[PDB]
This record gives sequence, structure tokens and C-alpha cells, in this order.
Amino acid sequence: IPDGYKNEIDQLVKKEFANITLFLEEYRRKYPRIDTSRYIPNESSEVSLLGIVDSYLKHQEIVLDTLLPQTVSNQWRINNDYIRQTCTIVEEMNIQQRKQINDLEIYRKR
Amino acid sequence: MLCAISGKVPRRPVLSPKSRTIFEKSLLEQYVKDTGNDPITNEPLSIEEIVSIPNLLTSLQNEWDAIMLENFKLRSTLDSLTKKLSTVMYERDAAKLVAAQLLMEKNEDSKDLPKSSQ
Amino acid sequence: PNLLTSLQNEWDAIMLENFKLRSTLDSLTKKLSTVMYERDAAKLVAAQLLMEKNEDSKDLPKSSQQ
Amino acid sequence: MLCAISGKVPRRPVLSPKSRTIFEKSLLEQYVKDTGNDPITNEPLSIEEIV
Repeated sequence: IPDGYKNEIDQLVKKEFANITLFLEEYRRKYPRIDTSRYIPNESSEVSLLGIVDSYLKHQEIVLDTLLPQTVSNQWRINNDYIRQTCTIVEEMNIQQRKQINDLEIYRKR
Repeated sequence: MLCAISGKVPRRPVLSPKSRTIFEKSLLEQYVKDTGNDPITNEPLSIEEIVSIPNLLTSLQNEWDAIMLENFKLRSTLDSLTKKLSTVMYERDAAKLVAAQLLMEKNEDSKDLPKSSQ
Repeated sequence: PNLLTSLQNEWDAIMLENFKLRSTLDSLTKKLSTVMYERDAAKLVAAQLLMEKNEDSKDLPKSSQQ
Repeated sequence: MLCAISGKVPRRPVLSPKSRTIFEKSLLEQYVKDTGNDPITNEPLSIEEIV
């Protein structure tokens, strides 16, 4: 009985039981360390010149040189093909485990 | 396609003749000088045996953030495994004692049935 | 020119450290997998042993009674 | 990406440990069976030596 004998035996087993890094782990408490929230805002009228040039121009020039297209979609789709080779390998192992698992149960059945 | 040390995409990959594995030259050259042996297989190996704005500010900042918070979190992962690799072995040995205690119980119960007939 | 060379030299250690940290990660966690599988496997030994010991109990007591 | 012997995209790449270059297993295996050597440098190489 998948509802009586298991419940019965469980009670009998129950009755016999009645008889018988520092920085990382601390951050886990649930707060990430704040980063530099400075570069994005700034102010023309406000304080500090370096922020204008020591924050925005050079990074924007590096951005415009970095922000690209020369290769475009070819570099992306080349990596997409690699992901498909990686995926099929896992499912082949899913099969190999599936066959040997059923094979062991098959021997028990006899 | 990758290096078998850092997890890079090498610029000057070099392969070792003892164990067929491709490493970036600077990283393998460092290992030989530290201790003259292949890092993977632990086999004798020598050097001769082998065959501005965002870039300064934003991009470089992110690279040292990504390295810092990753290794710290990785150090946290290693601690948890050592923390309870112990909970695995203790629960395992706890089960061994149950089997050993039941092994005496069962055969003895089964032997009492054989004696009951007499 | 040497600041960039120094930046390389410190990174060279970063990669060497990450390797040894990852090896123990997989090698230690792999022992975790063999334990967890074998633990629940050894656990099934008890489930079978428990029911057989229970059968011995009601067989002998119903027999010893009569 | 390419096999140095044929010039095709190798479907089973095996790198040799005498002259570091990516050869297709089926091609290089026949090259070894012909004579125990690496095709580029003409240095001795066996099937177990290939990886």
C-alpha cells in the first residue's frame, strides 16, 4: 500500500527513534559594497573639473573607439555556434546515464 | 582555444610535450620557474621542452572590481565545501553504524525463525 | 613602460592562484558528489533492513503466541 | 581552424608534440602509418605521441 503499510512501518521506525572569506561571508548578510556613483551625473556649474575630463571625455572617446561593429554580428554568431557544440555534448551524457540506469534496473527485475 | 591555467584565450599559446595541453606562454613560463614541472600532470617539464579616458577610468576600474569580488566570492565557495564536506562524511559514517547495527539485527531475527521450527 | 610590465607580473600570480583554488574546488566538491550518492545509497540499505527486521518480529510473535 | 596537410576544416583535430600544429586525426594517422614522422618538420612521431 502506497498509503497504509508505509505509514504503518514509518510509525514503527519512529518508535525506535523515540527510544534512541571574511569580507565575502560578511557581505552575504545582504549588502553589496557601493561603487563609484560619480562619473554619470557631474555638473557644469558644480565643483570639480577633473570629473569633466578626469571622468567623461577620455572614457567617451574610449567608448566610441570600443563601441563597435567592424566585425558586427559575425563575431557573435561565431560564439553562438560554439554554444550549440557545448549543449549537445551534455544531452549525449544524459542518454548514456539513461541507458545504464535502465540497464541496472533491468538486471534487478529478473 | 583557451589556456589551461588562467582561463584566457591565449595570444601566444604553447603546448607541452609531456601532457598535450595548451597554455599561454607567460603563465606556463611562470610555473616552470616556480617549480619545474607540468602543472596538470605533475611531470618533469622545462622551458626548452615547450613547443584613454574610459580605458583609464571606467574599463580598468571594472576589471579590478570583477577580479576582487570574484575571488572573494570564490574564497567563500571553497569555505562552504570545507564547512560541510564534514556534514557529508559525518552523515555517511552515521549511516554505516545503522547498517552494522541492522546487519546484526536482521540475520538474528531471520535465524530465530529457523530455530522456531525446532 | 614598466608600470604595464608590473601590471602583467601581478596578473601572472592572479592566474596561478585561481588555478590552484579551482583545482581544490572541483576535487573537493567531487568528493561531495561521491558521498551524497553513496549516502542516499547506503540510506536505502536501512529502508530494506528495517522492513525485514519488522517482518521477523510479527512472524515470531504470532508463532510463539500459538 | 584549418588542417595544414589538406587545407580543410578538420572534424577531429589532434595536435602533435614535435611540430606544434593542428592536424586532422584521419589525415595525420595515415601520414604516420606511411612513415613514423611529422609532416612539417620530418621529425619522428608516433600515434600515441599525437594528442
